[PDB]
Order: sequence, then structure tokens, then C-alpha cells
Amino acid sequence: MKLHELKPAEGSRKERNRVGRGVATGNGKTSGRGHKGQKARSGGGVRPGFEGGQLPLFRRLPKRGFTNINRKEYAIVNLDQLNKFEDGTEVTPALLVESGVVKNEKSGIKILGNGSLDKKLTVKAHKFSAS
Amino acid sequence: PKMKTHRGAAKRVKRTASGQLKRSRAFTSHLFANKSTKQKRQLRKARLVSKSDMKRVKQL
Amino acid sequence: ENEDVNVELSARNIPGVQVTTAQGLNVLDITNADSLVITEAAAKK
RNA sequence: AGGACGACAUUAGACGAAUCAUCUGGAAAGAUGAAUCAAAGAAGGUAAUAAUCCUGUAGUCGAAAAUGUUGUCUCUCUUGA
RNA sequence: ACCGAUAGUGAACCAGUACCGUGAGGGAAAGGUGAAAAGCACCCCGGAAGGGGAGUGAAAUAGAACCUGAAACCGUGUGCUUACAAGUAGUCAGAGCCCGUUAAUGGGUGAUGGCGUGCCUUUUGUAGAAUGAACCGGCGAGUUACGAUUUGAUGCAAGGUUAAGCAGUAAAUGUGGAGCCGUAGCGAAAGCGAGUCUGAAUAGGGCGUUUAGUAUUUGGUCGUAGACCCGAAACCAGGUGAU
RNA sequence: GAGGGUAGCGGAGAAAUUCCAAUCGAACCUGGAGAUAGCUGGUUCUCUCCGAAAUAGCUUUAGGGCUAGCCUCAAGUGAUGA
RNA sequence: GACAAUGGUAGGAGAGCGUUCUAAGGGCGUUGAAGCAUGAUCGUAAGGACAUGUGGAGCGCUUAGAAGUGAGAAUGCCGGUG
RNA sequence: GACUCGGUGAAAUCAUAGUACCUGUGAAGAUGCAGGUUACCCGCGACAGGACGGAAAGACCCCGUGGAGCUUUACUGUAGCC
Ligand SMILES: C=C[C@]1(C)C[C@@H](OC(=O)CS[C@@H]2CC[C@@H](N)C[C@H]2O)[C@]2(C)[C@H](C)CC[C@]3(CCC(=O)[C@H]32)[C@@H](C)[C@@H]1O
Ligand SMILES: [Mg+2]
Ligand SMILES: [Mg+2]
Ligand SMILES: [Mg+2]
Ligand SMILES: [Mg+2]
Ligand SMILES: [Mg+2]
Ligand SMILES: [Mg+2]
Ligand SMILES: [Mg+2]
Ligand SMILES: [Mg+2]
Ligand SMILES: [Mg+2]
Ligand SMILES: [Mg+2]
Ligand SMILES: [Mg+2]
Ligand SMILES: [Mg+2]
Ligand SMILES: [Mg+2]
Ligand SMILES: [Mg+2]
Ligand SMILES: [Mg+2]
Ligand SMILES: [Mg+2]
Ligand SMILES: [Mg+2]
Ligand SMILES: [Mg+2]
Ligand SMILES: [Mg+2]
Ligand SMILES: [Mg+2]
Ligand SMILES: [Mg+2]
Ligand SMILES: [Mg+2]
Ligand SMILES: [Mg+2]
Ligand SMILES: [Mg+2]
Ligand SMILES: [Mg+2]
Ligand SMILES: [Mg+2]
Ligand SMILES: [Mg+2]
Ligand SMILES: [Mg+2]
Ligand SMILES: [Mg+2]
Ligand SMILES: [Mg+2]
Ligand SMILES: [Mg+2]
Ligand SMILES: [Mg+2]
Ligand SMILES: [Mg+2]
Ligand SMILES: [Mg+2]
Ligand SMILES: [Mg+2]
Ligand SMILES: [Mg+2]
Ligand SMILES: [Mg+2]
Ligand SMILES: [Mg+2]
Ligand SMILES: [Mg+2]
Ligand SMILES: [Mg+2]
Ligand SMILES: [Mg+2]
Ligand SMILES: [Mg+2]
Ligand SMILES: [Mg+2]
Ligand SMILES: [Mg+2]
Ligand SMILES: [Mg+2]
Ligand SMILES: [Mg+2]
Ligand SMILES: [Mn+2]
Ligand SMILES: [Mn+2]
Ligand SMILES: [Mn+2]
Ligand SMILES: [Mn+2]
Ligand SMILES: [Mn+2]
Ligand SMILES: [Mn+2]
Ligand SMILES: [Mn+2]
Ligand SMILES: [Mn+2]
Ligand SMILES: [Mn+2]
Ligand SMILES: [Mn+2]
Ligand SMILES: [Mn+2]
Ligand SMILES: [Mn+2]
Ligand SMILES: [Mn+2]
Ligand SMILES: [Mn+2]
Ligand SMILES: [Mn+2]
Ligand SMILES: [Mn+2]
Ligand SMILES: [Mn+2]
Ligand SMILES: [Mn+2]
Ligand SMILES: [Mn+2]
Ligand SMILES: [Mn+2]
Ligand SMILES: [Mn+2]
Ligand SMILES: [Mn+2]
Ligand SMILES: [Mn+2]
Ligand SMILES: [Mn+2]
Ligand SMILES: [Mn+2]
Ligand SMILES: [Mn+2]
Ligand SMILES: [Mn+2]
Ligand SMILES: [Mn+2]
Ligand SMILES: [Mn+2]
Ligand SMILES: [Mn+2]
Ligand SMILES: [Mn+2]
Ligand SMILES: [Mn+2]
Ligand SMILES: [Mn+2]
Ligand SMILES: [Mn+2]
Ligand SMILES: [Mn+2]
Ligand SMILES: [Mn+2]
Ligand SMILES: [Mn+2]
Ligand SMILES: [Mn+2]
Ligand SMILES: [Mn+2]
Ligand SMILES: [Mn+2]
Ligand SMILES: [Mn+2]
Ligand SMILES: [Mn+2]
Ligand SMILES: [Mn+2]
Ligand SMILES: [Mn+2]
Ligand SMILES: [Mn+2]
Ligand SMILES: [Mn+2]
Ligand SMILES: [Mn+2]
Ligand SMILES: [Mn+2]
Ligand SMILES: [Mn+2]
Ligand SMILES: [Mn+2]
Ligand SMILES: [Mn+2]
Ligand SMILES: [Mn+2]
Ligand SMILES: [Mn+2]
Ligand SMILES: [Mn+2]
Ligand SMILES: [Mn+2]
Ligand SMILES: [Mn+2]
Ligand SMILES: [Mn+2]
Ligand SMILES: [Mn+2]
Ligand SMILES: [Mn+2]
Ligand SMILES: [Mn+2]
Ligand SMILES: [Mn+2]
Ligand SMILES: [Mn+2]
Ligand SMILES: [Mn+2]
Ligand SMILES: [Mn+2]
Ligand SMILES: [Mn+2]
Repeated sequence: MKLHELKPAEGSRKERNRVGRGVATGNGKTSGRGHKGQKARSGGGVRPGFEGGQLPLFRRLPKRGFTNINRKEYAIVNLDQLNKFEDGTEVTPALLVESGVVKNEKSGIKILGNGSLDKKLTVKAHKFSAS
Repeated sequence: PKMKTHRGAAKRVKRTASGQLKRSRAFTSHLFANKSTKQKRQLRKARLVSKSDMKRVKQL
Repeated sequence: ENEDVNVELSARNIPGVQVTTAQGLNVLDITNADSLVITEAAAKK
């Protein structure tokens, strides 16, 4: 890189298509023919003449939702929990420790809502916690 | 402008890639077809996700 | 300032080290991080 | 709830570094020779393309006056728990 | 990494001016001698216009209608050609005559022979008697912003990444971890969780687990915008008009 | 003939859709405004590789559109194709 | 070195030419730039040089960037001349 | 008035033109294609068969989920009146 010998990374960057500049180019109708390849061009947005983006409806929603840490809690050293917001977890509406993997440590699982299998494995090692 | 989400897709919910969908003829005229009636079950799109693609898509 | 007033000498340019552009650095052909500075750019990885 | 003593800024400006020769030319700022200044190699001009020819530029200085803004004294108004 | 006189203001010129309308209102065209006016003393033809000498100048084959001065179009000169011939005008073959180049199995013209119904558009199909264009010139149409998606590229990677703001010369650049996507899914939901939903079922079945993401970005495409460009008849609002 | 009055969702009409500044089934000007135009026309360099369709379904749809079908580019499967 | 493939409209995909601006490098220019004209020149194409005349002051080249980037047709707009 | 001379000097049109006829052919009525037939070059005064002559993006007709004016026991309104 010597500023008069700049060379952009291989396979990045490719010349934009320019429609409507000639015929040999392969684009002078530009594209379409006769139809609504007119300028306004509205297809409609997503439709035919028979609306199938609608059949019936099913819905509701209340407040809830937690944040999952799997029994791959076997990363950290010993004792403690919730602190690991400084190690490996980010946004938490509330922090639940699920099962999955297989525990390899003895440590306090101070958290809100413990998944059952995970509780059996964490307790099979040593520590447990709640709230 | 961020595209507006279609709100008439309060009618599907994202699976993993594919959208789970409502069905058929629930409510009205139940006086007809009986094995038909046990068609409480899901859907997707296939041919149609091509059409509806980016509208129910801030539904991630 | 002063060292910086080696300014109007055509080819020369002279910034800090918390300065240090990607360009100025390689329009450059030769550099001379002084010593303190060399140690700081070394410190600010 | 209106007015007396000076700082700075606005409205003219001043200072401001260092190049000569030959070739070609209608004319050189170009070319080739030797030089020089630089807190000034921004820019524009001069018979072609000028850091040192000119207007300037870095920098420094500057206000009788008239607003302008503020530092602090005066001036008022004040019994707070 | 805005225009450079058909551009850029409507207006680089004494532009809201000539001009048009009763009025509200509409609205142009038109920049460039030269370094310096040194802007052609004098003689000549001519009433003058204009010109040829002689001069200024580097240049007037820069002379004022002035830099450069393309094309249509108009002329003078002519080397080859043409008055028994039926022509989309060329192409292929070819004698004769004239010439001599970016020197190469050269250039101009062309008796005669073969073949041969322009282009665009639009069409099932156009020599078409379907559309368009008198000619030459200039000017004239897929853009940008923001979101989405996808591919390529690059950095990290169970993680990736900052926004506003503060700092800095309208900076590549340090700060800022609010935020966002991802490491878990399933159900309308309560909720449960490598599983969950339906289900009386520890059946069957649906979605799901067997880890790769995420930020920036070239290209493709979509959305929101006038969203390739030119064109209505018309609607509405506020004025101006009974000369 | 002179001076006046009535003005556009209005005026005036011995009535004809008649006149309102040289085309009045609703004047003129400016704006909204780049109204909208599934219609028509136009859309500017080159070569290389592949290469359609004018069909079905639904459509206030029928010279428009959508999904399929046919084209291409790219991954992937791998003898399933003729 | 053999051996295959290479008509093509809508349309997909690929490689490129030329224009203006910018960055960096490297050059040309009053002993004549650009432009204009003329030529029997070069490359598969878009397109590139060269020599001469005109002109009288600016311009190429490499590599990368970015575009008001390419006209023959719109009863297109403006000018000129038939 | 036309026509001859002197003076002055437009226009609509126009893809380029060296622009014959018959019988065919053909997008089904051909200066331009085939096969024949005819025809030396260039004007002037005249005629109106053809150039589907010029002029006006057909007014009839159909189409567009165009416009506008009008009607009514079409729909929904509303100024006003009881
Ligand atoms: C367009 C018409 C005319 C002048 C005559 C036309 O007559 C009509 O159309 C009669 S409709 C009449 C027309 C005026 C309307 N305002 C009222 C309405 O009643 C006629 C006779 C044909 C039937 C059609 C073709 C024709 C070619 C030669 C010919 O014989 C012509 C067209 C091309 C021609 O230009
Ligand atoms: Mg719905
Ligand atoms: Mg001399
Ligand atoms: Mg300085
Ligand atoms: Mg200078
Ligand atoms: Mg006017
Ligand atoms: Mg008027
Ligand atoms: Mg007018
Ligand atoms: Mg001349
Ligand atoms: Mg002659
Ligand atoms: Mg010869
Ligand atoms: Mg001949
Ligand atoms: Mg011949
Ligand atoms: Mg033919
Ligand atoms: Mg014309
Ligand atoms: Mg862009
Ligand atoms: Mg990637
Ligand atoms: Mg990556
Ligand atoms: Mg993109
Ligand atoms: Mg707008
Ligand atoms: Mg109104
Ligand atoms: Mg009167
Ligand atoms: Mg009045
Ligand atoms: Mg009345
Ligand atoms: Mg409409
Ligand atoms: Mg239609
Ligand atoms: Mg394959
Ligand atoms: Mg060039
Ligand atoms: Mg040269
Ligand atoms: Mg000379
Ligand atoms: Mg010639
Ligand atoms: Mg040439
Ligand atoms: Mg010369
Ligand atoms: Mg030359
Ligand atoms: Mg000069
Ligand atoms: Mg050069
Ligand atoms: Mg580039
Ligand atoms: Mg034209
Ligand atoms: Mg015309
Ligand atoms: Mg004209
Ligand atoms: Mg007479
Ligand atoms: Mg004319
Ligand atoms: Mg004749
Ligand atoms: Mg026809
Ligand atoms: Mg016939
Ligand atoms: Mg109709
Ligand atoms: Mg009322
Ligand atoms: Mn390309
Ligand atoms: Mn094509
Ligand atoms: Mn078209
Ligand atoms: Mn189409
Ligand atoms: Mn289009
Ligand atoms: Mn439009
Ligand atoms: Mn819709
Ligand atoms: Mn969910
Ligand atoms: Mn049935
Ligand atoms: Mn001075
Ligand atoms: Mn000086
Ligand atoms: Mn000198
Ligand atoms: Mn100069
Ligand atoms: Mn100063
Ligand atoms: Mn202008
Ligand atoms: Mn010009
Ligand atoms: Mn007037
Ligand atoms: Mn001058
Ligand atoms: Mn003379
Ligand atoms: Mn002289
Ligand atoms: Mn002239
Ligand atoms: Mn000049
Ligand atoms: Mn001239
Ligand atoms: Mn003869
Ligand atoms: Mn014939
Ligand atoms: Mn030949
Ligand atoms: Mn023939
Ligand atoms: Mn074309
Ligand atoms: Mn035609
Ligand atoms: Mn004809
Ligand atoms: Mn037509
Ligand atoms: Mn025409
Ligand atoms: Mn033209
Ligand atoms: Mn700041
Ligand atoms: Mn089960
Ligand atoms: Mn299961
Ligand atoms: Mn399963
Ligand atoms: Mn885009
Ligand atoms: Mn699409
Ligand atoms: Mn678009
Ligand atoms: Mn009537
Ligand atoms: Mn009438
Ligand atoms: Mn009357
Ligand atoms: Mn009238
Ligand atoms: Mn009207
Ligand atoms: Mn509007
Ligand atoms: Mn319009
Ligand atoms: Mn093929
Ligand atoms: Mn059916
Ligand atoms: Mn319907
Ligand atoms: Mn069609
Ligand atoms: Mn088989
Ligand atoms: Mn091919
Ligand atoms: Mn072939
Ligand atoms: Mn393409
Ligand atoms: Mn240039
Ligand atoms: Mn353009
Ligand atoms: Mn006469
Ligand atoms: Mn004849
Ligand atoms: Mn034919
Ligand atoms: Mn026939
Ligand atoms: Mn015939
Ligand atoms: Mn005659
Ligand atoms: Mn007559
Ligand atoms: Mn028509």
C-alpha cells in the first residue's frame, strides 16, 4: 500500500449495473415490456385479486420472560451467580439457569427460577440457590 | 424510513426460518364436514413466502 | 508547538500520536516517532 | 425597579522575511546554472508556469469617536429560622 | 472529488428588463480584441459601404460582427467519370485512366457483370400504403436517502457491535455499552424448558435440540419516498377581470 | 355616447347551453402540483456465454396482476435424467 | 498438443472500452497544451496512437476513488441552415 | 390574375432518392419485390389518376374499475323549512 498503488481486496467491489445506456449492454427497454414496467410501477405491495395474506387470527400477550443460562455454567471457577453479568450473559428480564450440557463444578447458583434438571445436576455437584 | 410491518400478520408467528400459520375455516358453518373439523394444525407458506417475504419480517 | 512550526517545510507534517492517521502515515515514505511517542503508540496497541 | 468609575470585542488601519545570471522568446515566473528566506511554500496579480517582482500570507501593533458585552465599586430592596 | 455561458440564479451583460396581457400575471435572449488601443498615419477605387497597398502587433489567415472557429448549408477550381438508360444507391467481381502513402499482397475514379425493398417503434406478421424523424449541432430518462433481504469481501468470534453526547481542524478516532443482534425452543396464554404443544396417555403427531454468529461494506432486488423520463381531460384553494 | 352596478359553488339571459376581454355543459391567473395515467411514446458504449414465453389456476378480471409453468446465476444432492 | 462448443428477441450472467472530477506517484508543454482539420496507422469490439496543418496555454500517463458517464428516433426543447 | 421582362421575395411539407407500365407477389389495393414490357439528357406552360397526397395522436365504434355536464322513488349526505 503505497497510495499510488492501492489495491482493493480481491472479490470485494464490482461495478454497478447501468441500465438504459445502449443496447449491446443488454439493457435498453431497460427491463420489462409493455406492461406495468411503467415508472409508477406499483405491483401492489404483495397481492393478486384474492387476498391470501389473510385467513383468520389468533392472539394475546401479557408481561413476562426470563434470560437463559444453560448448565454450561461450567465455565466459571467456584461459588456465586448473577455476577456473571461480568463473564458471559447480557440483557436479563430475569435470570433462569436451564439444563443442557452436563455440569462439571461445585458452585452456588444464586438465580431467579432454576430449571428442574439443572437443579438436580447443580445439587448433585454441591450448591443450589433461589431468588 | 424503516419499512412498516404489515399488521395483518398478527396472523403468523416465526418458527426457525419458516412462519407458523393459522388455518382454514375455524368458526362459522360447522354444520358441514366432520373429519375436516379436526384440522386444528399449522401451516407455513412455501410458494407464498415468496410473496410475503419482507412484510412480516421485522417479525424476527 | 515549535516542533510543529517545522510546518511550512513542503514535505514535512507533524502530529501527536493519539493523532496518527492511516493516510498521513502512508502518504509518508518515512516516519520518526520520537521516543516518548514511540513508547506510547507501543502502549496504545 | 432607572443611573456613575475600566477591561475586552465590533465599526478605518499599520508593520511584515528572502534572487540573481544565461538560453529560447513578443514577453520569462519555464530550462539550465549557481544562491537565499520560512511562526511567512495560503491565495491572487505581473507580457507564459514566481516562497524571495507586486498585493498579500505567519506573526506583531493599533480606536478621536459611536454602539456592544462584561469584571467592581457605587445604587436599591431586604428579619430569616 | 458543486456549474463553467443551452450549465450555474429567471437574471455572469443597467432582469423581473425587452416583450406579452385590461388585470392578477407570464418573461427572454444577449459573456471572451490584445500584454498593452499600440483600434490601421499615408496613398489608392468608391457618394458611402467595402476593399487592395503601406503600417501597429508575436499574431489582424487577433481589424472590432474581433480567441478557438466543428457540422448542416452555399460557392469557385477541377483528376476520373456520365446523354439506349428502369437505380433503398450499396456490396461482390472488374478493365481503363489518374496518382504515389503512417510502404502495404498501395490511393482516386469506375465500362461492364452478380447479389441486393433504409432505420426505429409496434407486431402472430411491417419494403410496408402502420408510427416517428427536413437536415446539422447542442440539451434531453433507473437516481439519492432511509429501512429490508441476499450474495461477494474483511475483522472478531460464544460472542459481535456501538447510538446520541463529550473531545478533535466541518477528519479516522479517542471516548460513550443506553441500546441491538446472537448463545433455546415450544404454546393464544399462564408456563415449562433441550424440549414443548395438542393430549386422559409415561401414545402418536407439529415446531424444535445435534451450536455460528455479528459489525462494516461492493453488487443484485424490494419497500418508503414523484423513485426511469415526457404527456391528460380534470379537482381544490386563493386572487384578477363587465374597457 | 359618457359615468356606473351585478363576478365563477357567481353573474346576466324576449331562453340559444346564450354571453361574461378572439374556442364558457361552467371564465382567467397563481398555488396545492412532479394531481393521477393498469394507456401511448421515448430510455444514450462494446463484446462474450446461456436463453424464454404467448399456457393453467384465481382475479369488478379479460391488451392489468398474482402463484405455478418455461429462462438464467449460484450453491447442494449424486445416477435419481434421456 | 489433440478434442468438443460458439444463430438468437424479452431476459439472466461475465469481461471490458471511452468521458469529467479526485488522490498518490511519475511526466509533457510557448523549441507550441487542449481543441480543430487531414492521413494509405494499430487492436477481436467499444476504441488507442502517430505525422502534418491550424491553434496559442494548458494537458497526459500509471494505480485506486467517485460520478450531472456515453443519444438517432420521445409529432422531444433551444439554435443554425436547407 | 395567370404568362414574358426588371425589382422584392415567403409558406405548409420533407427517412436518403438515379422515384416508368402490365400480370403477379406481399401485412391479402406496390415508383422501390418477381417476370415481362417500354424508356437518350435538361427545361418551360398545362391537367389532377397515384404517391392509401398535405393539414388535425378519429368526433363514429370499443376500451380505461378516465373526466365532466345533466336526471331520478340509485346510495350516503346536506343549505334550508315544519
Ligand atoms: C372518419 C370518417 C371519414 C371522414 C368518413 C368515414 O365515415 C364515418 O366514419 C362515418 S361516422 C360520422 C363521422 C363524423 C362524426 N362526427 C359523425 C359520424 O356519424 C368513412 C365513410 C368510413 C365509414 C370509415 C373509413 C373512412 C375512410 C374512407 C371512408 O370511406 C371513410 C374514414 C377514414 C374517413 O376519414
Ligand atoms: Mg387477517
Ligand atoms: Mg535575443
Ligand atoms: Mg503555522
Ligand atoms: Mg502565484
Ligand atoms: Mg408571454
Ligand atoms: Mg386575457
Ligand atoms: Mg402570457
Ligand atoms: Mg471567420
Ligand atoms: Mg462542376
Ligand atoms: Mg488500383
Ligand atoms: Mg458504374
Ligand atoms: Mg453494380
Ligand atoms: Mg428485402
Ligand atoms: Mg422542425
Ligand atoms: Mg451509493
Ligand atoms: Mg460473510
Ligand atoms: Mg464473516
Ligand atoms: Mg445493498
Ligand atoms: Mg416533494
Ligand atoms: Mg374554487
Ligand atoms: Mg359599460
Ligand atoms: Mg366587481
Ligand atoms: Mg340566476
Ligand atoms: Mg383515478
Ligand atoms: Mg388493461
Ligand atoms: Mg453442479
Ligand atoms: Mg482521450
Ligand atoms: Mg504529444
Ligand atoms: Mg515561434
Ligand atoms: Mg481526404
Ligand atoms: Mg483523425
Ligand atoms: Mg506552426
Ligand atoms: Mg497539433
Ligand atoms: Mg498566453
Ligand atoms: Mg504525455
Ligand atoms: Mg475508477
Ligand atoms: Mg430529434
Ligand atoms: Mg413537427
Ligand atoms: Mg428550429
Ligand atoms: Mg395582366
Ligand atoms: Mg420552412
Ligand atoms: Mg425524371
Ligand atoms: Mg400493412
Ligand atoms: Mg394486386
Ligand atoms: Mg367511455
Ligand atoms: Mg342548520
Ligand atoms: Mn458490468
Ligand atoms: Mn437482451
Ligand atoms: Mn415501448
Ligand atoms: Mn410485463
Ligand atoms: Mn421500470
Ligand atoms: Mn410518474
Ligand atoms: Mn394493497
Ligand atoms: Mn414466542
Ligand atoms: Mn365436502
Ligand atoms: Mn507591507
Ligand atoms: Mn514581501
Ligand atoms: Mn529572471
Ligand atoms: Mn498568467
Ligand atoms: Mn495576520
Ligand atoms: Mn443562463
Ligand atoms: Mn462557449
Ligand atoms: Mn403592453
Ligand atoms: Mn481583454
Ligand atoms: Mn499588408
Ligand atoms: Mn510587425
Ligand atoms: Mn460570427
Ligand atoms: Mn487568448
Ligand atoms: Mn475568430
Ligand atoms: Mn452510352
Ligand atoms: Mn422490375
Ligand atoms: Mn473489388
Ligand atoms: Mn437485382
Ligand atoms: Mn434505440
Ligand atoms: Mn414509414
Ligand atoms: Mn411509399
Ligand atoms: Mn400508434
Ligand atoms: Mn413525418
Ligand atoms: Mn437532433
Ligand atoms: Mn464536538
Ligand atoms: Mn412423545
Ligand atoms: Mn416429539
Ligand atoms: Mn420430529
Ligand atoms: Mn438500490
Ligand atoms: Mn420481485
Ligand atoms: Mn426503483
Ligand atoms: Mn339543447
Ligand atoms: Mn356555445
Ligand atoms: Mn342574448
Ligand atoms: Mn368569447
Ligand atoms: Mn375549466
Ligand atoms: Mn399533492
Ligand atoms: Mn404530470
Ligand atoms: Mn445457444
Ligand atoms: Mn374452478
Ligand atoms: Mn371480487
Ligand atoms: Mn402485451
Ligand atoms: Mn435411468
Ligand atoms: Mn450467441
Ligand atoms: Mn452454430
Ligand atoms: Mn445483468
Ligand atoms: Mn479538459
Ligand atoms: Mn446524461
Ligand atoms: Mn419577377
Ligand atoms: Mn422517367
Ligand atoms: Mn415480407
Ligand atoms: Mn396474394
Ligand atoms: Mn402492380
Ligand atoms: Mn412542368
Ligand atoms: Mn387547379
Ligand atoms: Mn387515437
